[PDB]
Formats: sequence, structure tokens, C-alpha cells
Amino acid sequence: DMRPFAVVSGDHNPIHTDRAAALLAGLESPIVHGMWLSAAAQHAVTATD
Amino acid sequence: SSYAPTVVRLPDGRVKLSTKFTRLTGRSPILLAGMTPTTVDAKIVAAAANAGHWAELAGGGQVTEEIFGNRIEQMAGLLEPGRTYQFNALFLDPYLWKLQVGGKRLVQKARQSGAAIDGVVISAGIPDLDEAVELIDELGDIGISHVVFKPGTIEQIRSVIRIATEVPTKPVIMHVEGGRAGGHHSWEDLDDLLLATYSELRSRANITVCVGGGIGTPRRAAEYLSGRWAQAYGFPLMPIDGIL
Amino acid sequence: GIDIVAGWAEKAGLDVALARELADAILIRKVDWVDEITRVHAAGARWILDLGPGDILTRLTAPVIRGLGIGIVPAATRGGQRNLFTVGATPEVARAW
Amino acid sequence: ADVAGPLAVVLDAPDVRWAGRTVTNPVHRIADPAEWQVHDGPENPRATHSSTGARLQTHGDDVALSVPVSGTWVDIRFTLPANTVDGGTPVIATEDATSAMRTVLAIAAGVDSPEFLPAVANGTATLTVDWHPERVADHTGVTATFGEPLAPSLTNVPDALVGPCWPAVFAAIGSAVTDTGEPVVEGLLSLVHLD
Amino acid sequence: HALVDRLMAGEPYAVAFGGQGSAWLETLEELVSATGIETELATLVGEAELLLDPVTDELIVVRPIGFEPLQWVRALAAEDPVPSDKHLTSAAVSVPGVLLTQIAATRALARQGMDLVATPPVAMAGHSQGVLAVEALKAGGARDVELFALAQLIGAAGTLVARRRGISVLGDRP
Repeated sequence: DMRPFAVVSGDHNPIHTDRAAALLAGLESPIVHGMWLSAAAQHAVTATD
Repeated sequence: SSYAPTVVRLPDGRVKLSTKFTRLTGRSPILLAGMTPTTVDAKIVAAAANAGHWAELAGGGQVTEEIFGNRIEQMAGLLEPGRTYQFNALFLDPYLWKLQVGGKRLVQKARQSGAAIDGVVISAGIPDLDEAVELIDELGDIGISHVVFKPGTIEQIRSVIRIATEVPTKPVIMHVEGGRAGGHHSWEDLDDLLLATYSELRSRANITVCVGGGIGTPRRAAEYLSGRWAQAYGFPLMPIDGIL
Repeated sequence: GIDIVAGWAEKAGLDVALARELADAILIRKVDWVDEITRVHAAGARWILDLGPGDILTRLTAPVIRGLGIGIVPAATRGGQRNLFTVGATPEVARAW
Repeated sequence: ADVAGPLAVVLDAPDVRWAGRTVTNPVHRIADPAEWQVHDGPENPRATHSSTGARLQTHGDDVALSVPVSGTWVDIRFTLPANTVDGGTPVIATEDATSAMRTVLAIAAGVDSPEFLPAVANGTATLTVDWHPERVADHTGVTATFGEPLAPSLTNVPDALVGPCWPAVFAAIGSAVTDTGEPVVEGLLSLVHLD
Repeated sequence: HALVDRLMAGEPYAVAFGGQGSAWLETLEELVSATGIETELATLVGEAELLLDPVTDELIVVRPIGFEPLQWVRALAAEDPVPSDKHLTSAAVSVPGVLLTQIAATRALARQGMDLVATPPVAMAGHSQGVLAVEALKAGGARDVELFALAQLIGAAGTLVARRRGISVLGDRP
């Protein structure tokens, strides 16, 4: 579920969360935020071991 | 006898014909087939589409990207808003098929960009079951909704029947063309094909049969569309859904 | 976090005083287990039941009731319920020191 | 083959005109084959979808498809010219697309479209927001979820100031314009993050 | 039930409530499968959800899944995939889960024939978290919904604040 990222980040675009809007946009299922991927890659590159 | 055409009245008082092809597509049962020499230009196809008829843009004249784009542009220019046209693609010609459908998805890209293409006709032979099914789902995914196969001989029609059987939900449209058709030549008579195949054709409920080849004066089309053509061979009425 | 719980309680439809007090008890103040067990014993509890998940309290309380003659039997467990509800099988309590 | 009127025309049509562009029918896009039950009690036909809660109310000689997105409803209006009688696709006029996409933008950014998204100045849209560095911690709690050996860096990751500025970017998108053309209303539903 | 017979006839006894880090899901699933308190627990969870409807936006931040314990026990009994151990150990889902398991244990023992109000236990033994179960049992079963609600609230707030500070678990080291 990507609602937690939607609320913490601030963009509530329904394509990432809603199913009806995902169907309207032409997608079979909702897709994750790309900026989630951006932040995850940033944390991976700045992770400490 | 249940397949006989029905007459309906439009809201503006006009009187039309109702065969299952017209019910599937919402257009007149009279089809303007794709034409390698003639229907390449957008004038005739656009004028046929604006009249409310199944209009085909032949892919044998769109041989490079530039003319394809220019033809799409002038097609959008000519068509009044709300009108849609179809496309004819050659399957056994490798270069054109790859340029338009297979390799470069020029038809797919044009439809995605917003072209009024609402159908694709797979001419010059039929594909095998696997890639034909992949074509059906892919073209449905991009939003075409009308994939048409035109078989030439009995075995080709039976393979199209098998393709329709493999996908019982999606509707298919057939363009069975006889031997007297122009351009490239087939040595099979339309009546023989229809006699041999009509039973299996009407067995499946998602098959729309359009026949062509030898249809000259509109009297022949009228007598063919009502199933009265089978009376000559000593058969019951064998109605069809449209002629090209 | 106590004021966060208080704000969520006030925004919701339940009281805040008990909310703040439970939050303080479960988040801030140190818990003491030995003195709690001694208070339980001073109350006279001959047997103690652990209704919590698993038996972590069973293995965590046995060293504290080790020599007080207080019996232990697990709850929310197959073996504990079997010990509790069968006549012929009850856990043995060692002699008080 | 069980209903008539504009409702049947909208339901059956597979293609529509979305601001000078032929796209798949949104009612078809939600659920294509005859998945919409009909009701004709007081003789105002309407079609609803179960798994999505969509509706197909009719305003006399008009058809509107309403979809519950998140709490609120998006209304798209179908205009039916005389062309649609024989093979003509329904036309979704540009202003109906404006209304629907502005509601979707309000959903994605704030509360409501009218004067709640940040206003746009001569060229720019400005916002003033409060900042708390612990929101960075609660953001990386849901973002950084790798395995055991790694740990989030002690410094704030650059993808943290992007949080409060989302309404401004959505307002800028809403007020964006091409060379004599606005990309806020035609394809906001098809909008995606490129880079 | 000789021990239960003695306790009913009168033997000074107490009840202890478990704490943190006990793997509540397995014991709760075993209890629900052996007894069948799924209806009452489902009603309790539904009432708790209805009680804290306004705070869903802030509360969803700390639970990736959403704390549907009944679905999880139903899946586990059916040998279906279950939430990961990290997603179950999390406080926002743990501290409500262990309390639900404790309440289920009390109800199961009450159904089995061990009534805790006919013979009130002499002492209320509450461990690190059990204080909330002690509060639930100190009164009747008429405040369980409210305490479940703020158990969810305090679990979510504890996870949130521990992430705000460095008190949360970094890697393997808890």
C-alpha cells in the first residue's frame, strides 16, 4: 500500500492509490510513486554500514 | 432465419438496415475495402467515413514514415469531429508489415497519439494461433477494438474460426473474399467457401461475416445480404451481416 | 509522545486523562517487577496465572517466585490449559524455603 | 440490447473524443463488457458498477459518468451530437475535461479546486510552509526499508524538502500552458513523473 | 478441572499479563481456532475502528499494512502468507495485538469455565505493557473497546516518536 508514502510526502495523486482512477488513467493497477524510488535510491546511496 | 436483416428507424426519421455487423460497429453494412492503388489517398476514405460507412485506408501506399504522418495529418484534417476510419495492413509483406504494425508500431503509435483509427484489417493471409491472439490482445490494449481477418480459402477461414474459438469473449470480423476480386487473384469461388463454412461460422457467436468478390450492382448485394443467394444451390436462407 | 496521545485522544471521542496516564505508564515511567511480585505474594496469591501471549512471563517470573511456594501455570497455551483443566495433571510447586 | 436513449449510446460506444483526441471510453475503461446493471423505476435510466461504485446518471438529454475516487466524486459530462446516431463517438467537450481534471488536481494536492490551491502570480506560484526536521525521520521511516546491515544516514536526505512544495507544483501544473494550449485539462489523468 | 475446582471453591490466586516481544499472532490464532471467539473479537475491532475514524490519516503513517489481525489469523489457520516478522513486531501493530490476544485469552478462559468476577483474583499483576489489560480487567468488559482504541493510539504514537528520536531499532541491534 502506498497511502503511507502519499500522506508522509504530500502528493495524493489517485493513480498511485485509487483503483478506479488507476483504471481511468489506463493502468491495470495503481503504480508506486516514482519519487518513492528516488528517495529509496538516495537512501541506498547514502546508507551507512 | 433469425439472422435475416432487420429495418430500424433512426431518431431523425431515416430508415436503415440492421445486420449484426451494423450492430457491432454502428455503421452501414456496406464496406469500402482497402485498395492498394485507390484508397491510399485520404479523400475517398474520409468521404466514405463522413457518410457513416466502414472506410479503409490501404497500407500498401504508406511506404515510409513521412507519408504515413502526412496522411494521418490530412486524415485528421478532412474528417469532421466524431468520425472514425479503419486501416488495412498487409501481413505477408515483410517491410510494410514491420513498418506499420510489427516492428515499428506506426498504427499503434498513431492511435495512441489520438488518431481516429478504430480498426485494423489483417490482409494477405492469416497468422498462426499464437501471434494472432497476441495481436488481438495488443490491439485491444491500445484501444482499436476491431481486428479483422480476411481469409482466402476454406482452410484459412477454418483457422480464423479456431482463432475466434480461442477467444470466445472478444468479437471478430471476417472479410471472406471470392475469386472474382480485383488486384491479386484467388482461385476460389465465394459461394463454395460460404457453403462449406457457414455452419461453423454461425456456430460461434462472436464471428461477424462480411463477404466480397463479385458483388457488382446493388441488386446482387441485396440478394446476397438476405440469404437468397443460397436458394440457387438448393439450400435454406443463409443471411450474412455485410458486404465489402 | 504523551502530548501526542493526548491530542489524538481529544481529537477522537475518548477521554484524555486516562489517555495521558496510560501513555505515561506504558511509555515513560520505569516498571519494577520484583516489588510487584512481592506485593502479589503479600496479597496471599497461592497461584498466579499468566494470560499474556506465549509463556515469556512464565519463564520470566519463575526466578522471582523461585522459593516462595507460589505455583505457576501458563495460560493461552495448549500445555497450560491442559494443566489447568485436567484433574489428574497439575503443576508441582516446590517446597517453600 | 436492453436499454435505450443516450445512456445506451454512451454505454455501447467504445471510443470518445477527449478534447480533440480519440481515446477509449472511460465507462468502457472502468469495466468493458456489460458489467453495469441498469434500473428504470421512475423512467430515468441509470447504470452503476459494483466493484468501483461508478454511476451513469442522466440529466435529461445528457449522460454523466460519476466516479468515487477518494471520498469525493469526479463528474465527466458526455455531449451527444447528431453525428453519434450512426457511428459517431461521444464528444467530451473541453470544459467538462477542465472540471474533471481540476477536481482530480484538488484531490491530488489539497481540499477543493476553487481558490484553495496556491494562487499563481504573473509567472510563479508561491507557498509559505512550516518545517520540522523530525518529519524527515518519519519520512525515512517509510522510505528507507532495506535489509539488516545498512542504516539511514545521520544527515537529512535531499528528498525531504519536496514534501511541502507539492501543492505549489500542482498549482503550476494546473496553470501550465503550451504554445496556445493548456496541458492541465486534456491529460492530467495521464500525467506521470518523468525525471 | 481440579485446579479450577479449587480456585472456584476459593484459593487466593492472581493473574499476570504479558509484556513486549512475545509473538502474539501464533498464540492468538491457536486460541481463536480452539475456542471460536472470532465474532466477539471482530465486533471489538470494528467498534475500535469506528471509534478512531478521525485519526486514520495520522495513524496510517506508521503501519505499512493496517493492523487487520482477524484476517491474519484466518490466513495463518489456512496456511496462507502472513505479515513479515518485522511488520508484526512493530509497536503500532504489536501493542494492540498483544492486548487483543490477552483479551481473547480472558474470554476463552471465561468460556471454558474460569469466571474471573465470581472469584476476583487477589492481585492485579501487570507487566511492562499489561497495565492496560489490568485496567480492562479491573472494571468489567465494558471498557475494552476504549482501551483497545488508545492501545492502537499509543502504539502508533510510540513508533512515531521513537522514529523521531534515535530510540528506534537501527539495524539488527534492537
